[PDB]
Amino acid sequence: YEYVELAKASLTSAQPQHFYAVVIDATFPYKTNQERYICSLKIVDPTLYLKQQKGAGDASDYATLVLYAKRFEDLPIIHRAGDIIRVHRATLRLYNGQRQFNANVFYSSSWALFSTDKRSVTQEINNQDAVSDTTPFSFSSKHATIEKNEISILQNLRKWANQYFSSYSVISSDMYTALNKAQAQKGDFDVVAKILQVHELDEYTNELKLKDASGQVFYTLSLKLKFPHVRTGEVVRIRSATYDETSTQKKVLILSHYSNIITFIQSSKLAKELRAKIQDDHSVEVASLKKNVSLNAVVLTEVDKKHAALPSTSLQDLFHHADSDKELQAQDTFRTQFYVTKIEPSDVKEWVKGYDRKTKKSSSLKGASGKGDNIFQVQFLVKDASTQLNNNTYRVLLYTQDGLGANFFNVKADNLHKNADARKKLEDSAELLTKFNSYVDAVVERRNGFYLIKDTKLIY
Amino acid sequence: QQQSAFKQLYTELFNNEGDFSKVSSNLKKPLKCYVKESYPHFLVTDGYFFVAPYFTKEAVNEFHAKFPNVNIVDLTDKVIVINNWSLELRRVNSAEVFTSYANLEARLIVHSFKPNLQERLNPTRYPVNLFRDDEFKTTIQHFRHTALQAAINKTVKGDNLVDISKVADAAGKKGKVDAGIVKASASKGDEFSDFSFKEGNTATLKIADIFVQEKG
DNA sequence: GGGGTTTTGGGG
DNA sequence: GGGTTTTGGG
DNA sequence: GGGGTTTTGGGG
Ligand SMILES: [Cl-]
Ligand code: NA
Ligand code: NA
Ligand code: NA
Repeated sequence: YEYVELAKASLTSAQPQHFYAVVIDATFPYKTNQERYICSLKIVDPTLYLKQQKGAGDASDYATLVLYAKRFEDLPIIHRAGDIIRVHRATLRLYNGQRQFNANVFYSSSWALFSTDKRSVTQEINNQDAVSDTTPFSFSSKHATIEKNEISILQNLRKWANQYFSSYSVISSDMYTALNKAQAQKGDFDVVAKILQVHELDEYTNELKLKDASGQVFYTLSLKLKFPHVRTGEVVRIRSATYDETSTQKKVLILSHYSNIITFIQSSKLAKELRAKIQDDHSVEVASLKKNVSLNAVVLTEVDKKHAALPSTSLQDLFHHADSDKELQAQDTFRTQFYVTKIEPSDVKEWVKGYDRKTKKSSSLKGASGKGDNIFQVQFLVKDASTQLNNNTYRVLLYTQDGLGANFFNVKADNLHKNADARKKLEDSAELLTKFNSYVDAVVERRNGFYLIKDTKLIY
Repeated sequence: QQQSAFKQLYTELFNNEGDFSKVSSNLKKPLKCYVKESYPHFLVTDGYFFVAPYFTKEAVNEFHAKFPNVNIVDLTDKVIVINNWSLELRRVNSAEVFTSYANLEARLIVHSFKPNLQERLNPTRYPVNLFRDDEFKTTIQHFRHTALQAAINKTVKGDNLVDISKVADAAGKKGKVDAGIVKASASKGDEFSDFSFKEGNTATLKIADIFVQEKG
């Protein structure tokens, strides 16, 4: 096997050529008819990656790889830009000015993906370690062989990628559209924004809250199975999106089965800049809190920074498996998202009770401050996506007698029967928490079969 | 202003507890829509979303009368006009019916439709399942939320707060998490079904019976 | 022609 | 190939 | 045997 560089490959030979390259863009493997799936990607290498830089403004130059197959599972799922792909038996030809490598996987061609970073997207998600720095994390056919003389090509190109992605944008400005201009586009376009929020709409759908360099905020539905790598605070490139003219309550982007959401490798200059540049936005939320019914989801709380890197557990696992699941028994602390259907006690004035640390009993303060230490004794009746269809409501308490979640309301416990300022603030929070589309991202601690909120503060 | 006829119609129906009467009568005008598919699934588009119209035994017949040579299961790519239609709510199993969401389906019952043969409609965006639309999905969720919130406030009473002594000083205390589960309503099974909208129901033909009835 | 598979030399 | 299936992730 | 493919009948 001989490996040719993208710019040195023959155009007149029409003979099968092989090469290594870095993937900077790619559609998702899609079906075109009753027998063919396709995946087109933009590849680069040390001899083909930049355009005539004088009047090019540092625009990226690339080649196009079109892989044809008869089965979905025979095409590469590109989740992240920057990784490497090895192709065998590709036919090159000029397609409208650019070098187009074509490979009929459904015949004799084959591909292989190599993680530029330590772990591949998948391995990162599963917390798995790579078998080695020479093992493909995915490849066509039943077998893949990495000859000893290749280790150099792979290692070198891997290095080139980092230097490359760190020195240039890779995804230049001519490769995507500004969100504040998305409505001006005639058809589909590409986006490069930060994922401000990942809202679990339902059992199989995530709703991404995007915001790019233009400051515009758009929403789009992203399946959990197809895009399990979406992460808050991360920057992604959306290949092929359309402005939804039929969405009046909120700016929405429509994706197609061939559309793809791609992240970037660690060394990405663009990703780094946009991560720090594009800051969180709550304008949509703040504004939606003025309307009776908001079709926009609002995450009312925020967990302490120390928990920011903690996987969330659904109410389903929390209440129906926490006592039978081997892995859910070793932990007593969990992070979860849900919406409040009801708050008890009904009377907001009874939210703060008097607590006698002795008899362990609490009582109403409707009659002076002697009852004891003032604490929050609130019981939330929640529900979430995982339990959306069942006839249940789950109990989540905010009992601050021991300090846990004592600041959830940003209001220190006090006799709400006498302190009008405190009672009023809580009554307002009560309306928000029970309002449709309002959610709570909170950390909880399992204490004697119950889940008490802790390290969670309202941000509205 | 909503540009999609289907979205506006189905939304107003849901927002009005599935009462086809409370929904604006200004939208009860004839509906001219393209036919994306016709078998195994008959789907029409209002230029933005596609919906599956449920034909009554009357409709499919009247159709055949003024149009004997016309096969309904072959109208694909051809546009049709509906002069007599009514939207009604129906509880279904979204795990099987892809034209629904959260086990709730807003059906378009067609009483009579005419085939505008060869008429060439205007090219529009690629049609999508209205039941996969972000805003419309949320709309339905709002619908269920209201029904769920009212149901719980009617079933849950007496501020039966978890006794604090159970969570306070609970070092030697162990409990089963399923002790926090609470039944929303009187609903029979494990599925919440305490809705207030009067679930309509009208005998409708299965797209299959209209197939054999034209090409056994 | 050459895989992959088994047809083990020959269809279209 | 900067594209549209049914599996109604595709 | 049958794809894809062009070898268009014959290798291994
Ligand atoms: Cl416990
Ligand atoms: Na052979
Ligand atoms: Na053989
Ligand atoms: Na052959």
